[PDB]
Amino acid sequence: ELDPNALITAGALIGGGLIMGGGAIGAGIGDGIAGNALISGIARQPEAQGRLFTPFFITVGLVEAAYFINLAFMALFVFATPGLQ
Amino acid sequence: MELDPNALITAGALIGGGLIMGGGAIGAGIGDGIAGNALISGIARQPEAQGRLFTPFFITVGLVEAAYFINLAFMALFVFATPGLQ
Amino acid sequence: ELDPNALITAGALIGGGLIMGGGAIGAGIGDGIAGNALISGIARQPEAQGRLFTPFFITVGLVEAAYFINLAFMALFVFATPGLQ
Amino acid sequence: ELDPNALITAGALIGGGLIMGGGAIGAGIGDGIAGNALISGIARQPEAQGRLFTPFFITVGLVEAAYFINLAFMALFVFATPGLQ
Amino acid sequence: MELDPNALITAGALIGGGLIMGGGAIGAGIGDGIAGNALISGIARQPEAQGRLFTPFFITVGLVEAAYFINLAFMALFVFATPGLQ
Amino acid sequence: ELDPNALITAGALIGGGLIMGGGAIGAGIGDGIAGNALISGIARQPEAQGRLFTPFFITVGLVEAAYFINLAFMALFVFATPGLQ
Amino acid sequence: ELDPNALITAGALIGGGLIMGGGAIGAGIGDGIAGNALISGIARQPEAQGRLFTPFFITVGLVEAAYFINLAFMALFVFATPGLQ
Amino acid sequence: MELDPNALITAGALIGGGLIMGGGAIGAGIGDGIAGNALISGIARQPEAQGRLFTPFFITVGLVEAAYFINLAFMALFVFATPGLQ
Amino acid sequence: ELDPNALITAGALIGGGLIMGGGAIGAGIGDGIAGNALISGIARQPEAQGRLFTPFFITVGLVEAAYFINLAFMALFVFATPGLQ
Ligand SMILES: CCCCCCCCO[C@@H]1O[C@H](CO)[C@@H](O)[C@H](O)[C@H]1O
Ligand SMILES: CCCCCCCCO[C@@H]1O[C@H](CO)[C@@H](O)[C@H](O)[C@H]1O
Ligand SMILES: CCCCCCCCO[C@@H]1O[C@H](CO)[C@@H](O)[C@H](O)[C@H]1O
Ligand SMILES: CCCCCCCCO[C@@H]1O[C@H](CO)[C@@H](O)[C@H](O)[C@H]1O
Ligand SMILES: CCCCCCCCO[C@@H]1O[C@H](CO)[C@@H](O)[C@H](O)[C@H]1O
Ligand SMILES: CCCCCCCCO[C@@H]1O[C@H](CO)[C@@H](O)[C@H](O)[C@H]1O
Ligand SMILES: CCCCCCCCO[C@@H]1O[C@H](CO)[C@@H](O)[C@H](O)[C@H]1O
Ligand SMILES: CCCCCCCCO[C@@H]1O[C@H](CO)[C@@H](O)[C@H](O)[C@H]1O
Ligand SMILES: CCCCCCCCO[C@@H]1O[C@H](CO)[C@@H](O)[C@H](O)[C@H]1O
Repeated sequence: ELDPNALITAGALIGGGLIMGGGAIGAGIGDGIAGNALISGIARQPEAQGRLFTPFFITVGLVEAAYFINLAFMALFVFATPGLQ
Repeated sequence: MELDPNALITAGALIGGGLIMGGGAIGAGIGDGIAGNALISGIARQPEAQGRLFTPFFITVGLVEAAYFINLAFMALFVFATPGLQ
Repeated sequence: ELDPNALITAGALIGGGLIMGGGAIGAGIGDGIAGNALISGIARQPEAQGRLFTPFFITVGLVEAAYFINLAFMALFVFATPGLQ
Repeated sequence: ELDPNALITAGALIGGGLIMGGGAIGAGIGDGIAGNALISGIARQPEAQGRLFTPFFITVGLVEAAYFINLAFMALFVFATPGLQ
Repeated sequence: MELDPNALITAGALIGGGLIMGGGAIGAGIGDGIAGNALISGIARQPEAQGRLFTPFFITVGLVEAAYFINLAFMALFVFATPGLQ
Repeated sequence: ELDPNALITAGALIGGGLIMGGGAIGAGIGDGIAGNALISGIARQPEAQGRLFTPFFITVGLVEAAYFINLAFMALFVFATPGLQ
Repeated sequence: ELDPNALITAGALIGGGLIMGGGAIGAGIGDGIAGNALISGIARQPEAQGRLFTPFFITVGLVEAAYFINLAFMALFVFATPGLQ
Repeated sequence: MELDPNALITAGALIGGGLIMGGGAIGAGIGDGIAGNALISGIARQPEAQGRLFTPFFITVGLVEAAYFINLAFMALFVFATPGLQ
Repeated sequence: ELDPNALITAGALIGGGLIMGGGAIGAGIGDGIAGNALISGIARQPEAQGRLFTPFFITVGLVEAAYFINLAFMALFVFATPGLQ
């Protein structure tokens, strides 16, 4: 006993998992790489501490936009599954 | 037990759409973090730069985001207008 | 012999595993990259220790947010599976 | 109830998604890494802007060639599926 | 031909547990190698550091290993106490 | 209704997608990393601009060889599928 | 003709493959990155050759611990499969 | 509906061969790009080197390519002589 | 029509492919990263060639150990499949 939505919903959960698994790879590594520059810049140029946070937050904003746009589509896949029967 | 052809096709479409956007976010998050790493370091080294660094930064981010959003458009095709649906 | 929730739960477990596998890739590598800058920065200048831990912990907080938001959605997938019949 | 093209088209969509997911990982990260050198190079020496955009655009052209050759084969897989019955 | 519901659920649990630990080791191996890269370089540059480098090194490795072992705990949940088993 | 080649062909398209998805990850990131050195070298040593292109094209040639050998095997998988029935 | 353990065992081999495939990605890249620092440190500071091996082996030990703990769980999955019927 | 055992085995072989070569090209493309990055930078810094840099470059590329071609040989085994075919 | 070993062998081949795909990612990238330090080190100081090959070959030995231990378990999976019926 199966029904079509069992297979569609399984596909939706696997697809949603790929969306969020990739989002976290991009966000964790992209934010780490941005922070690496912030930390090194402050070590090299202490007086710049305050001004380095502006390009840092621009960068984190871009990185997090990918994470949260992915999250929104994961939510679509698993709560409003396109093609559900 | 009941399946139909579109149950399998739609499951494949969702998995494929998920691969498209999972890979898009890996490329966008890491590419934008690497571009921003250089912006931050460049401003730390040459604070007077700033102005001349944001043009190359925006060109780089534009290229990275183009991959993200072209992928997003094809994810949308896969899941809202699946090619090969029966 | 199968039933619809057997296939849905299998998809939920694979999807939850993708979510946490990607979370740990982003957290382990992003935290390592942040820490690389902290360690290098302190090596270059021992008196900067305090001032470097602040951007380090901001970076780690961002990286860990990805990890734990993913963990929450893994828990949703496997304990309150969206689409279970 | 299934037919052979249902399984073939499912495989084509998964395969097309792998092609484009890998294309974007290579394009986003390769373009980011190229741009990192462009930005750093201009920071070090503002008068080098023109001369650095030339190798940058050569690099981006190579990276984008991978992306768009992959995109063409994704289109082959999902619109003119090889092996469709 | 005989399957039962738990055959499918347990196969999904094992694949999911494998993803959890495969990703955990990718993050732990590369994160710990990157942390150690800085420890090694820092000692090459400032051999008298040593002492002051091991505290940031251990904090970094502790964070990386926390991801590895939290993942391991959920792999164990997935395969020894599978949620949703019938 | 299925037939054996439906499953074989689905496998071939997924395998071909893995081959090209991995090829583009390797090519986009490898070419970006090669170009990063080209751009930085020209920034550091402008007079070397012309001579840096020789090791650059050797490197890109190696990277692209992996991409195109993969492409050839993807073509084999999906147009001349080994094991087709 | 299938039986439940055929599907469980297939899942166990795929899960074991993911465990060891991820372990080798982490170990090969983590050890390479550790060795990069060892080689560069010796190039920069020849007299330090002997003392750099201590932090190097600490680092490799951590990296290999992930590899071999993964190996042990792969062995569990494929030789003492949890949930086997 | 008709399947036979080799349809499933051959589908697994093709997916497995694809993983082998997808991973081979990831390792070869990025490893060769990283090796070449050092060759290019080394020649930028020490143009008179050149000669002494190509031996370590070729040893490194030889190691990277060995992984690529050993993988290729096993992909060929998987898909042209599948172990376990019935 | 199927039999249990058809599904087990399919899982073994996918699992063996994961093992070798991950082995080559770790070996190619880890060896490239080691070699990057060797090449840079010799560029900086040609007389250090001999002394840099020693840590290079230690690093490569570690990286290759991951590759070949994985290769051995791939061979176990596909030639002496654990759980074959
Ligand atoms: C939706 C796309 C948003 C991209 C980020 C843009 C944020 C604003 O970027 C601005 O650009 C200026 C150049 O005129 C810089 O000098 C400023 O520091 C910066 O705030
Ligand atoms: C969630 C994980 C956080 C771990 C925090 C461990 C405590 C680190 O604490 C740090 O110790 C330094 C001395 O080494 C001080 O100079 C810093 O100000 C302090 O933040
Ligand atoms: C879950 C996200 C955790 C990270 C949020 C951290 C926000 C920190 O905010 C920052 O604090 C700095 C302290 O010096 C200031 O210099 C900056 O101006 C300020 O933006
Ligand atoms: C396909 C994406 C290409 C984007 C190109 C954007 C235009 C960049 O144009 C660049 O502007 C520089 C000044 O900032 C000039 O010095 C360079 O010569 C010029 O190429
Ligand atoms: C799709 C591939 C796009 C990249 C192809 C770029 C080929 C550029 O070719 C290069 O042009 C340089 C310009 O200074 C010259 O210095 C080099 O000698 C020449 O090889
Ligand atoms: C199980 C966790 C093991 C983590 C590695 C710890 C190995 C011992 O680490 C020791 O720490 C000292 C600080 O007191 C350093 O000065 C020594 O060089 C080091 O041997
Ligand atoms: C099939 C394997 C091809 C590997 C690339 C080799 C390309 C030729 O490499 C040559 O090696 C010389 C050393 O004698 C270098 O000095 C030259 O710059 C280079 O052209
Ligand atoms: C398993 C792959 C190992 C390849 C080893 C190739 C031989 C490299 O041999 C190296 O040659 C150098 C000169 O270039 C010598 O200075 C080194 O001492 C020597 O180890
Ligand atoms: C399969 C694993 C291969 C790598 C094992 C290499 C062990 C080398 O051992 C090292 O040899 C060095 C030579 O200078 C010494 O300086 C170190 O003290 C010693 O620990």
